Amino acid sequence: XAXVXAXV
Amino acid sequence: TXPGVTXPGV
DNA sequence: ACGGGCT
DNA sequence: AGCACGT
Ligand SMILES: *C(=O)c1cnc2ccccc2n1
Ligand SMILES: *C(=O)c1cnc2ccccc2n1
Ligand SMILES: [Co+2]
Ligand SMILES: [Co+2]
Ligand SMILES: [Co+2]
Repeated sequence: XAXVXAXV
Repeated sequence: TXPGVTXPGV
């Protein structure tokens, strides 16, 4: 849910 | 980080 | 369920 | 070389 590197 | 030492993130 | 981004 | 995240 987070997008810190993927943002799923 | 930073840059340097993106972000995090981006 | 998913890996990004320059000094 | 340097960084952990949640819908
Ligand atoms: C987003 O909130 C979130 C939480 N857990 C995960 C586990 C694995 C892949 C993606 C995820 N995204
Ligand atoms: C983004 O590519 C990425 C990779 N690993 C992580 C670990 C913990 C929090 C966030 C992250 N983001
Ligand atoms: Co991973
Ligand atoms: Co990466
Ligand atoms: Co989690």
